[PDB]
Parts: sequence; structure tokens; C-alpha cells
Amino acid sequence: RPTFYRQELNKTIWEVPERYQNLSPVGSGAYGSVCAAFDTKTGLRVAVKKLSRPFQSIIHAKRTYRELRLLKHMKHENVIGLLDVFTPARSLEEFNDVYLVTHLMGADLKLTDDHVQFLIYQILRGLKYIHSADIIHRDLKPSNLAVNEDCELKILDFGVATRWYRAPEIMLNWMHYNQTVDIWSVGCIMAELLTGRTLFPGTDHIDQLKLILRLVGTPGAELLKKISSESARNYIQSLTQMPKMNFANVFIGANPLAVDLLEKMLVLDSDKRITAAQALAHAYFAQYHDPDDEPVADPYDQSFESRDLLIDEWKSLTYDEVISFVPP
Ligand SMILES: Cc1ccc(NC(=O)c2ccnc(N3CCOCC3)c2)cc1-n1cnc2ccc(N3CCN(C)CC3)cc2c1=O
Repeated sequence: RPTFYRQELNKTIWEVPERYQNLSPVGSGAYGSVCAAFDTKTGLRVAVKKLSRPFQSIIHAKRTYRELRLLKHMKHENVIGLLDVFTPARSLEEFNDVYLVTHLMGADLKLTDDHVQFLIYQILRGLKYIHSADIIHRDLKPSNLAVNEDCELKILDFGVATRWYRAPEIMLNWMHYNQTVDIWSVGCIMAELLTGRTLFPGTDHIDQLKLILRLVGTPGAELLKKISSESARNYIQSLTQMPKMNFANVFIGANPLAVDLLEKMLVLDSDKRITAAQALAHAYFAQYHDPDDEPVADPYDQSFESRDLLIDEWKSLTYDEVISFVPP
């Protein structure tokens, strides 16, 4: 048991191991507030997140468990990993707080084409990894991507409007989806880095769809066959029909290989959209691609998602995961 010490900052008690020094508030993360700190063990800067009321209800309790399970699993250069997890509690009975420690993430995301190449390559390399364990991000956007001064990138979640980057199949719920919802988001981010402008800045779900269809065209007879929802089918067929634009005439003067890749990412049909692994092998990435250094994840059991448990049961499962943690 390490020695803990207490303090108050921003009208909240932080009780942390002596290992972590000089805590400094940096704002809110996903379901908690965050401080920067100094890790005396390595001499590096770290981010410490104290979760907000982790066990107040069933939903909070299961989302606390979800995040801890996920962070303990993800071990890859372009994805956030877990340095430490702790509680000041000495027993399950008095267990009420959870703190998660990671490396101190940098600032978030016109750029040079060489820069666009390296940043999109790193995002796809991280996505090949998470997708290989059937983990889907679902909220990829520039503010959820950390980049240091070396231009190294990690995918994370800090909890730009989300609707601007959302795949139509999960925003409107109109056909089956797969991991490629994240690929649509990547296409939207890449366009923005090439142009300096948000590609589809919609005001609501309806405006958003209107802006999308202006570029990709109204679904034809072949895609309409896969639209599960009758409401959505009627909607689509009632619009004034829009043709597909030539992307080359939209992204004027971009690298033609970039324009080709964008054409393969920004398709409405989820069965036809390029996957992360396929996109790594596209000619655009010739300078960076190495099929021997693009690893997959160990399998991830998420059978817990389908379970219906009491607050104290999620709490005991979370306690177990704190106890069983082993440092990298
Ligand atoms: C410490 C910590 C602990 C946990 C997490 N959790 C996740 O990143 C996360 C949660 C759920 N799913 C994730 N996946 C990523 C991979 O694809 C699948 C989904 C990631 C994040 C942090 N963290 C790290 N550094 C920060 C630096 C500054 C800041 N702040 C606050 C926000 N403002 C905007 C900038 C400075 C916050 C953090 C912050 O939260």
C-alpha cells in the first residue's frame, strides 16, 4: 500500500498516492475532471482523471466498469493506454472513488500534404488495431485526437459538433452498420485537413443529410434495396434527386491519390466503404505503409454489455479490475 495524501482543488477532494506530485487542474474529461501531475517514478508528466460519482446509479456503475476494462486492454502506439488506476479505499466496503492515470496527452488536432499523409496514416493504424477486437470508437473528430510536437498521434476520448463527423447509417439509423462508421469520420477529418474547412457543417440531422447528399448523391435503386427502415425509404424517394459530384472538381488542386482515397471513404453503402486495413495499403500512404508493423489486438470479451446487474455488483466487478491491474 503506497502512502496517500489529500488536497482540495475546484471544490473537490483529491486523495492520490505520494508518487504523483504537483497536481494542476486542466478541465473535464469523459465522466470526470482531470489534473496534470508529475510522476516521481519516471519523471514524466501524467494526466489523472477522477471519475464523477462512479457508482451513483446502474448506468454510472456500468460505464465506470466499461472504461476501466477498455483502457486495461488497449496496448498500441496510436491509441491511449493505462499507466495506473487507484482508489484510496482499503476495502470493497469503503470503495467509492476511481482514478485513472495516462501519459499527458498533447494538444488536439490548411496543412501540408505530407503532414496530412502522416496524420491520417496514424489514425488508420490505430483503427486497424481497435477494429480487430470489434471495438468501435463512434465519436471520432479532431478534438478526440492528441498530437505532440513530433506529430505523433493517439486516439482517445475526452467525452466541433459530433453530428458533423457521424456516419449516416448510425445518425439516421437507416441500414446495418459495422466498424466502417469510424471510416466515414476519418474521411470528414481528412477533407478538413486538406481544405481548412469543416466538410459537412450541418445544423441538425436533416440539414446534415442535405449537405452530405449534395456531394455523394441521392441513394440509387441498388442502395435503396438495403434500406431497412420504410420511413427512411419514403423520405429519400420524396427528396428532389441529387447527382454524385466528381470529387476532383470539389477538392481542386489536392493530391489526386488523396482525392481517390476520399472517394473510397465517403460512400453511403456500409458494405462498400473501405476498411482501415485496406486503406493502409492505398497508394496515398506509400511513404509510410509497412505491412510488418501494423499489428492487431488480442481478442476483447465484451459479453458484459448484454448483462443486467445491480449497482453493488458492477462496483464489485470494478473493484476486482482495480486489484488485478498490472503496470506496463
Ligand atoms: C486521464 C485520462 C483517463 C482516461 C481517458 N479515457 C479515454 O481517453 C477513453 C475513454 C473511453 N474510450 C476510449 N477509446 C479510445 C480508443 O478508441 C476506443 C475508445 C478512450 C482519457 C484521459 N485523459 C488523458 N489526457 C488528458 C489530457 C488533457 C485533458 N484535458 C481535459 C479536456 N480538455 C479539452 C483538454 C485537457 C484530458 C485528458 C484525459 O481525459
